[PDB]
Amino acid sequence: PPYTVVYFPVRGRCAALRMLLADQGQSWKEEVVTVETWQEGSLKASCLYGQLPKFQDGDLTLYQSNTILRHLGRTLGLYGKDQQEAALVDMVNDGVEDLRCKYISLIYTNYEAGKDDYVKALPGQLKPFETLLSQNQGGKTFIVGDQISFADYNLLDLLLIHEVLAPGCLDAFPLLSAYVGRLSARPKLKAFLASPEYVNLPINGNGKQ
Amino acid sequence: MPPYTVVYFPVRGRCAALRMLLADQGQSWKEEVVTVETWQEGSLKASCLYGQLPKFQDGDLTLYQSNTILRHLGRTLGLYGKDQQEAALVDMVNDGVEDLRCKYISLIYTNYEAGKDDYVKALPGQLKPFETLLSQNQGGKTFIVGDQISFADYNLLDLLLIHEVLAPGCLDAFPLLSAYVGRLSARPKLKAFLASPEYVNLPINGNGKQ
Ligand SMILES: N[C@@H](CCC(=O)N[C@@H](CSN=O)C(=O)NCC(=O)[O-])C(=O)[O-]
Ligand SMILES: N[C@@H](CCC(=O)N[C@@H](CSN=O)C(=O)NCC(=O)[O-])C(=O)[O-]
Ligand SMILES: [Ca+2]
Repeated sequence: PPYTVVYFPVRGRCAALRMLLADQGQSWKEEVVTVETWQEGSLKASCLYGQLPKFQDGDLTLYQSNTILRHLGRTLGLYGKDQQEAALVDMVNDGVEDLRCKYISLIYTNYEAGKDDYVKALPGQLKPFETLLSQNQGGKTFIVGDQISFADYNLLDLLLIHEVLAPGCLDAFPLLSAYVGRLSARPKLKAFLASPEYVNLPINGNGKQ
Repeated sequence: MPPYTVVYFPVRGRCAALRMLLADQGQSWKEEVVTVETWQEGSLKASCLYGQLPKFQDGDLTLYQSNTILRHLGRTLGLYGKDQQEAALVDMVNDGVEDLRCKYISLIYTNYEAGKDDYVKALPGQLKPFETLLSQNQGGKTFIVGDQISFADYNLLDLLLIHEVLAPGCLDAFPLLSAYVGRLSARPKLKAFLASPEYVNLPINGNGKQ
């Protein structure tokens, strides 16, 4: 550290890493980039892939939401106990990313006409995570192993935003439901999730959720 | 017999990079081929974590997700940077490669006819970041990150190779990426693999488009 998050005024792809930093008692600065400033062109041109989030860890500058998650996971010890668990953590995170991409596609490019098919396909997209929990200590701990990992924060956010998109989508999944309640009750995380810093930001940037 | 097993369709696709990595690192593995016919039966698909392939086995460890397999081999074979900082940079490159691969896959499988012209026009802007990364790493004379090969190099190399097939000459605007492809492709073990029937007789994608 110190840490700096450069992003638009939305939860979006920074929600998970923010929950991670908060829950881990880490301090960070938020560099809010408005759409007007972004349309100016300067910042965008300076970004490796022309996109945000941009992240600063001391003299290290990173791009890509999952790179930031993996970096924090690596440096803060939120990546499993060994190589085998690290691979499982990646497997979970990549699955979370795949569904997040589908969610993003729906939200920004086909909300009106595609929501119905998306919601109907949702149960089948969520079950893999319920299954993973079922195979790990009866789903009483974390998504991988017995310690929290960066994938837990990413999965938690994925679940929270889907409950908004399709209320009750976790009702058929007891382990996932209990998991969300358990993680959300962690002291620092609970405080962060209740803060206006989180609550007063829209999930996405187009007013849809 | 070998500790590694690759379960995939009869295409290069999302297994091309990990196969190059394994071959170039002198590792032995088994290929278990899944026909579209067997896939349509449904049993295997239902048994896959996210209902998709590739599926990878390392002893009794069963993995899914192409990038998870790349990171796993990167971790276990020492192709993930020399320190924590490099590891993050390697991830940054791989995520960038994955982003473009996703766009490539979308074009190939869902909008080849009507979307190819636009895709090729936007291609230079999508490749530039990698040229930039090379330019900032020892003049682009070594690898994408640091002075040692990483799993991201194999993924990037594949990305570049398939784009040369899609848009011949697309690397003429990028001297470092061009020399990079030639240099890595010339690595003895990789060169042999790339020229072998095991690689050549497999199509890039599964729908006949490239
Ligand atoms: N693979 C990247 C994607 C980053 C991204 O999509 N950034 C968007 C905002 S979040 N959208 O769902 C962005 O910077 N958009 C502005 C632009 O692309 O000009 C990542 O950070 O995970
Ligand atoms: N994020 C996953 C994607 C895996 C994937 O898309 N697998 C396809 C074949 S490769 N397609 O570009 C697959 O299993 N398709 C069959 C199906 O989806 O029923 C990965 O392994 O990177
Ligand atoms: Ca830990």
